Amino acid sequence: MLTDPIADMLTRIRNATRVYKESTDVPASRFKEEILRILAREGFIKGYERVDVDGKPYLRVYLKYGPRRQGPDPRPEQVIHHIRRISKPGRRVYVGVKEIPRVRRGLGIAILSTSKGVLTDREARKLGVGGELICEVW
Amino acid sequence: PTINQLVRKGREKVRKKSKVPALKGAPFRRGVCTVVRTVTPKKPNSALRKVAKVRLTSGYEVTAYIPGEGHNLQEHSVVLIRGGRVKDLPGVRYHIVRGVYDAAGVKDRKKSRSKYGTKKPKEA
Amino acid sequence: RNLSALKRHRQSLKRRLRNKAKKSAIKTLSKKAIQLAQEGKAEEALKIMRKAESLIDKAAKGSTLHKNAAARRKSRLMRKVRQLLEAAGAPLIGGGLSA
Amino acid sequence: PKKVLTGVVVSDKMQKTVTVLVERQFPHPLYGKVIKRSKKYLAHDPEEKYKLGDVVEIIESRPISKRKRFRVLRLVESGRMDLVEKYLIRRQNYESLSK
Amino acid sequence: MVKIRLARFGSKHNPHYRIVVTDARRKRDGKYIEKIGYYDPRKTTPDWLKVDVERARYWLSVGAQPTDTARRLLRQAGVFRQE
Amino acid sequence: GRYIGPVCRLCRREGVKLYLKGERCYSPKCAMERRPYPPGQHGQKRARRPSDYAVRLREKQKLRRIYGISERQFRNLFEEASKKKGVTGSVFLGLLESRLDNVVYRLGFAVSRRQARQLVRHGHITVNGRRVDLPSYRVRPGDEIAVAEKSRNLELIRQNLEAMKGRKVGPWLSLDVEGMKGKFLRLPDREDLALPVNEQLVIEFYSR
RNA sequence: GGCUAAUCCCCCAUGUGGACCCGCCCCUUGGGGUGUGUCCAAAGGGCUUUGCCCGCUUCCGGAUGGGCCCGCGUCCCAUCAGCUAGUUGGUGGGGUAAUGGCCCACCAAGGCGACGACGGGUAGCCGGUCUGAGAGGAUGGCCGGCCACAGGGGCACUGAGACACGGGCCCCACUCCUACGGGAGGCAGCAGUUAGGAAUCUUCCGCAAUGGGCGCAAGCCUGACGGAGCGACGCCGCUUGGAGGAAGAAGCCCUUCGGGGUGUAAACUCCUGAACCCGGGACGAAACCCCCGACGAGGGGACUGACGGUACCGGGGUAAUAGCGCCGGCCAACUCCGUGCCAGCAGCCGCGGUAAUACGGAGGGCGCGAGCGUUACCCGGAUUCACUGGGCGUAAAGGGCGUGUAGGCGGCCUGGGGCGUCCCAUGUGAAAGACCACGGCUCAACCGUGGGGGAGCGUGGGAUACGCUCAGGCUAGACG
RNA sequence: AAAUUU
Ligand SMILES: [K+]
Ligand SMILES: [K+]
Ligand SMILES: [K+]
Ligand SMILES: [K+]
Ligand SMILES: [K+]
Ligand SMILES: [K+]
Ligand SMILES: [K+]
Ligand SMILES: [K+]
Ligand SMILES: [K+]
Ligand SMILES: [K+]
Ligand SMILES: [Mg+2]
Ligand SMILES: [Mg+2]
Ligand SMILES: [Mg+2]
Ligand SMILES: [Mg+2]
Ligand SMILES: [Mg+2]
Ligand SMILES: [Mg+2]
Ligand SMILES: [Mg+2]
Ligand SMILES: [Mg+2]
Ligand SMILES: [Mg+2]
Ligand SMILES: [Mg+2]
Ligand SMILES: [Mg+2]
Ligand SMILES: [Mg+2]
Ligand SMILES: [Mg+2]
Ligand SMILES: [Mg+2]
Ligand SMILES: [Mg+2]
Ligand SMILES: [Mg+2]
Ligand SMILES: [Mg+2]
Ligand SMILES: [Mg+2]
Ligand SMILES: [Mg+2]
Ligand SMILES: [Mg+2]
Ligand SMILES: [Mg+2]
Ligand SMILES: [Mg+2]
Ligand SMILES: [Mg+2]
Ligand SMILES: [Mg+2]
Ligand SMILES: [Mg+2]
Ligand SMILES: [Mg+2]
Ligand SMILES: [Mg+2]
Ligand SMILES: [Mg+2]
Ligand SMILES: [Mg+2]
Ligand SMILES: [Mg+2]
Ligand SMILES: [Mg+2]
Ligand SMILES: [Mg+2]
Ligand SMILES: [Mg+2]
Ligand SMILES: [Mg+2]
Ligand SMILES: [Mg+2]
Ligand SMILES: [Mg+2]
Ligand SMILES: [Mg+2]
Ligand SMILES: [Mg+2]
Ligand SMILES: [Mg+2]
Ligand SMILES: [Mg+2]
Ligand SMILES: [Mg+2]
Ligand SMILES: [Mg+2]
Ligand SMILES: [Mg+2]
Ligand SMILES: [Mg+2]
Ligand SMILES: [Mg+2]
Ligand SMILES: [Mg+2]
Ligand SMILES: [Mg+2]
Ligand SMILES: [Mg+2]
Ligand SMILES: [Mg+2]
Ligand SMILES: [Mg+2]
Ligand SMILES: [Mg+2]
Ligand SMILES: [Mg+2]
Ligand SMILES: [Mg+2]
Ligand SMILES: [Mg+2]
Ligand SMILES: [Mg+2]
Ligand SMILES: [Mg+2]
Ligand SMILES: [Mg+2]
Ligand SMILES: [Mg+2]
Ligand SMILES: [Mg+2]
Ligand SMILES: [Mg+2]
Ligand SMILES: [Mg+2]
Ligand SMILES: [Mg+2]
Ligand SMILES: [Mg+2]
Ligand SMILES: [Mg+2]
Ligand SMILES: [Mg+2]
Ligand SMILES: [Mg+2]
Ligand SMILES: [Mg+2]
Ligand SMILES: [Mg+2]
Ligand SMILES: [Mg+2]
Ligand SMILES: [Mg+2]
Ligand SMILES: [Mg+2]
Ligand SMILES: [Mg+2]
Ligand SMILES: [Mg+2]
Ligand SMILES: [Mg+2]
Ligand SMILES: [Mg+2]
Ligand SMILES: [Mg+2]
Ligand SMILES: [Mg+2]
Ligand SMILES: [Mg+2]
Ligand SMILES: [Mg+2]
Ligand SMILES: [Mg+2]
Ligand SMILES: [Mg+2]
Ligand SMILES: [Mg+2]
Ligand SMILES: [Mg+2]
Ligand SMILES: [Mg+2]
Ligand SMILES: [Mg+2]
Ligand SMILES: [Mg+2]
Ligand SMILES: [Mg+2]
Ligand SMILES: [Mg+2]
Ligand SMILES: [Mg+2]
Ligand SMILES: [Mg+2]
Ligand SMILES: [Mg+2]
Ligand SMILES: [Zn+2]
Repeated sequence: MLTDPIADMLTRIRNATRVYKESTDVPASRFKEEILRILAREGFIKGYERVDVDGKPYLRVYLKYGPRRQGPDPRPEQVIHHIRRISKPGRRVYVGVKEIPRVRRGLGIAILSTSKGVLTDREARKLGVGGELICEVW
Repeated sequence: PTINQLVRKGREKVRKKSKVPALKGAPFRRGVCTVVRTVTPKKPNSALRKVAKVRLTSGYEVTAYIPGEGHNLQEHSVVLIRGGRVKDLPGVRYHIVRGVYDAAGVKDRKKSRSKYGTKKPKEA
Repeated sequence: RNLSALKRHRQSLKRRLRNKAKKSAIKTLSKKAIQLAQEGKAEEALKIMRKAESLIDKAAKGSTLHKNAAARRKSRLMRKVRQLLEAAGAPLIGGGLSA
Repeated sequence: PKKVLTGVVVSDKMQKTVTVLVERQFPHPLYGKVIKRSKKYLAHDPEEKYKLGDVVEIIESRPISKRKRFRVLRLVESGRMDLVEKYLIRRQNYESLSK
Repeated sequence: MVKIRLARFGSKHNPHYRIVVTDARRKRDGKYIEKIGYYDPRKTTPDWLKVDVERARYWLSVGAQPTDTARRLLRQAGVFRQE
Repeated sequence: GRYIGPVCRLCRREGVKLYLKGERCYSPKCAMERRPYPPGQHGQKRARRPSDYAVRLREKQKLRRIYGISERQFRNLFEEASKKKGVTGSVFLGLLESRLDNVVYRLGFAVSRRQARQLVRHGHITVNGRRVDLPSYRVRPGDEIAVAEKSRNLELIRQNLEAMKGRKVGPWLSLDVEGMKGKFLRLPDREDLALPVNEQLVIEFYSR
């Protein structure tokens, strides 16, 4: 089985974007869906949608890329340059509101799971609550 | 190692072995000479170095180097030793402090006097 | 060649003989009373327990048998006497023990 | 406020006494992992009311004896011998590593 | 008993006292119960003596005993003034 | 110690014309006008490409030897500035310019900074009325630096303030020549100073 | 052996009250109230003398100080894996101000341990300090808080309080007296001696200030303390001059023999005036006390300075200590001569065997400067024990393999709880230090005032995404 | 045989 479904989804997105795939299917779960909502809201993906594989429900994440570049290696710039899970099973990371990181001095995001839902770094700072530091994306 | 292993075993702090077993952590140690011999250096060099096996008040009896041009150190000479080794002399890890209790300062020394225990010369 | 605070020492000795005396009485009387409670003689037992309580409180007046340690001794004495008399009955003189 | 813990009765072999094992979770001071420690407390059961496996609350009390400084407040939930079995297995494993 | 006295806190030849409530048994520069004022004997600043009056009245009501110097400083600060 | 000794040898070694004697660094006798090469037997020889540490050390030594301040007080002032909020370099320059001896030099009371140091040390300078004999004294914005009334009859002060007629003073300073006094208006900006020193090189030198 | 006083001890009385047994009520562990019974108080002295002052006795409360108990945290070694007989618990006692197996009888067979018992080693702990970007590492000296100890060991007495540093008893070691029977002593109080050691001070001044003990007070005591002395041991401030002064003295060192360097450096010219010499000369010190008032509030008066004729102010006034390291690279600064794997240098790489910028000396230069170097030690660089922040095909490193215990970790959906997690309020976080601002010693070091902080823990309330738990459901994992 | 690879 999967020991960390959220990190598995993040790794699926990473490996899919690294080969410039169109979309990627992740085993569906409400937590993953609430995370993908933040992803699509911030613009790191074109969006997500529920689909069905042979018998089970999945989430198709439609990835996002930049324009094709010139010179050697015309592969476009990655929209998701870096996506890393932080609060892993076996070492869980909890942060207070004054302990929320500023990712890349504002250019990135940090997805938090707080008592008021799944938020971003600025969203949780504006709400004023902390929680489990799920991952960082920039 | 996994975080669980770090909680179980934990990192191991490294202790540094002292290069100068002049006990009590002293900067210097007083001793009395036993023999004042001449030892040949290792491969890259060749000379006649002046070494003395000093019996220390720390309970040790270790060989120590005699710097300077010339010295006056007999069998019963009482001298103070300090740290600092001589690389081209295996087994010698301590120096003699010239100018202390039996060891006159190097005579006719004018460039680096404080390091060899020679007082400032007289009138200009 | 020493200081005269040895006076204190002397005083302590006196006070020692003063305290050891009082306690030595109290304990003794206590035993006596308890014996008379074990053997059923109630009037005599209570008549002696009254004097034992009196000596306890009078020793509490000074530094010999001071604060509530004296109440501890009184409580244990009266409890033991009332318990031993209940093995026989008839609390005749009606002294320290309440009705 | 007097400290109140919650644990499992793992030893009723004493008279008027139980052994309440109490667990606690906390993040490691340096490695941040939520680690689980445990400690056994000798709790006072003056009526032999609680038996093995009972999950009970424990309250800080005036000392009853050496090593015995806690009373059993109330019964949280009745006997669940799974935790007692876990503790007994963890103890029995000690006989395998001697020499 | 508990006393109101002065504690020395300035440097050598530069004395600066804290008017302070503390047990008489503890040292004069030790852990005090409360700092109720400060006193500068050399009058270096325009404010060389300040005292919390209500706190001094409280500690006198509960039974603190000021030193003669402490009582003088408190009297100069109108702690005992009942006019 | 104040390094006391030859000065224009520093005019030579630093490669930039310094003004440590006051006059005679303006006259064709500074020995920098006629001997721009560094001192020593090997002064005229072809110099090798210096290391970065060489550049930073020489720049810091230039900035320090300009004011004649010992390494102890210099490092202390630098650390003090680095503790403060704001640009380390400009605050450091404002601190150095706030020294009483340097203020005396800037107000034209002395032709050189060392002459100003001797004037202060001998009690010929007053600050807000009170006599001060400390070159390391820090002048605050608003303080009136005056000449001692008992010293206003000396020949050197007469000469110096007789030459200051018509001369201008720094934008952060005012000068009353008749009363032989002046005021420290504000801390000088980096633009106000014409020092031939790169302060970032000194910051990087102490960054090591 | 004898005489005697008292705020010395005792008896009886008075019972505001309190103590105890028993009963009742409230409260909930021994908290509070009430009834009967019983038991328990006292000391006088001084006057400005029949009126106050210092006291005394019983009780309730405050305040301060402490005893005991509990959660959590506190080094290395698993080449220490089993430990425990008052051991674990009970009953009843003794003991203390008080719980307790603290101690003792009788009874039960328990208690602890890989979440590291037991054992060995090392070590007072902390506020802090050093370092570090931080996390962390190291450390616990000065000052402040708690602890323990007083030649080694043990014990009680007195007391509100001690198992009592300058109190007592005994054993041991040591020193001294000794009529040899027996006694005296205990600097890890101040200073000082000696020993050890690389190394750490005056057998000082003073009761003036602060604080402490006794006394109504006057006052007495105080090696606490306030000062001075010695030591560049540290930090900070300052001086050994300032300005003019040659296409450039001499000497010294190079040299293409033209010259170059030491260098405006010097001698000199003018000026200021460190040292010193005089005169004045402190703040720190106004209370206790006395007088008026009322021994209150308030007002007034008087005394008192170790430092010390010191600080500081005024006048006068002399150009008047510079040293230490380094110069091959790291690393800023180069030539000559001597030496010839010799003599030696060296933190690492390394240099010297004929022409050494590395040895030694000279000239010159660089770096600091009343200091400069060396050694020792700590942190740093060191991401080189890697939480932040590392690795294991061939560089040190995957166990020879499996089964599997504890442990660690846990697919999807709904609900309850709110342990982890998060939030708000509140308490705590002593002072000093650290940070910021202003201010006092001419600045600074130093110091004062004010401000700001802050992890952690307690309490009350709230949130439920995730981790947890309980209950139910699903089939993608697993098994059949 | 040792040191130096120029
Ligand atoms: K066993
Ligand atoms: K009654
Ligand atoms: K109390
Ligand atoms: K004592
Ligand atoms: K003069
Ligand atoms: K009065
Ligand atoms: K003068
Ligand atoms: K030779
Ligand atoms: K040389
Ligand atoms: K951390
Ligand atoms: Mg927290
Ligand atoms: Mg920032
Ligand atoms: Mg903005
Ligand atoms: Mg000899
Ligand atoms: Mg006496
Ligand atoms: Mg007496
Ligand atoms: Mg008898
Ligand atoms: Mg007693
Ligand atoms: Mg539990
Ligand atoms: Mg039982
Ligand atoms: Mg019991
Ligand atoms: Mg105390
Ligand atoms: Mg005032
Ligand atoms: Mg009043
Ligand atoms: Mg700055
Ligand atoms: Mg800064
Ligand atoms: Mg007689
Ligand atoms: Mg007679
Ligand atoms: Mg009496
Ligand atoms: Mg009554
Ligand atoms: Mg009576
Ligand atoms: Mg009487
Ligand atoms: Mg009368
Ligand atoms: Mg009296
Ligand atoms: Mg308490
Ligand atoms: Mg025991
Ligand atoms: Mg018992
Ligand atoms: Mg007692
Ligand atoms: Mg045990
Ligand atoms: Mg445990
Ligand atoms: Mg120890
Ligand atoms: Mg820092
Ligand atoms: Mg710091
Ligand atoms: Mg730190
Ligand atoms: Mg420590
Ligand atoms: Mg200490
Ligand atoms: Mg201390
Ligand atoms: Mg001793
Ligand atoms: Mg002893
Ligand atoms: Mg003894
Ligand atoms: Mg007493
Ligand atoms: Mg003791
Ligand atoms: Mg004793
Ligand atoms: Mg003594
Ligand atoms: Mg004796
Ligand atoms: Mg000696
Ligand atoms: Mg001393
Ligand atoms: Mg004296
Ligand atoms: Mg005094
Ligand atoms: Mg006094
Ligand atoms: Mg002192
Ligand atoms: Mg200095
Ligand atoms: Mg000159
Ligand atoms: Mg003159
Ligand atoms: Mg005065
Ligand atoms: Mg009167
Ligand atoms: Mg008055
Ligand atoms: Mg007096
Ligand atoms: Mg005097
Ligand atoms: Mg003068
Ligand atoms: Mg170089
Ligand atoms: Mg050398
Ligand atoms: Mg070294
Ligand atoms: Mg030759
Ligand atoms: Mg040569
Ligand atoms: Mg050379
Ligand atoms: Mg030289
Ligand atoms: Mg040094
Ligand atoms: Mg190191
Ligand atoms: Mg590290
Ligand atoms: Mg680092
Ligand atoms: Mg290492
Ligand atoms: Mg790691
Ligand atoms: Mg590695
Ligand atoms: Mg290998
Ligand atoms: Mg293998
Ligand atoms: Mg398990
Ligand atoms: Mg398992
Ligand atoms: Mg789950
Ligand atoms: Mg689980
Ligand atoms: Mg739920
Ligand atoms: Mg909660
Ligand atoms: Mg603080
Ligand atoms: Mg402060
Ligand atoms: Mg100031
Ligand atoms: Mg706060
Ligand atoms: Mg809460
Ligand atoms: Mg809810
Ligand atoms: Mg289920
Ligand atoms: Mg199948
Ligand atoms: Mg060779
Ligand atoms: Zn010049």
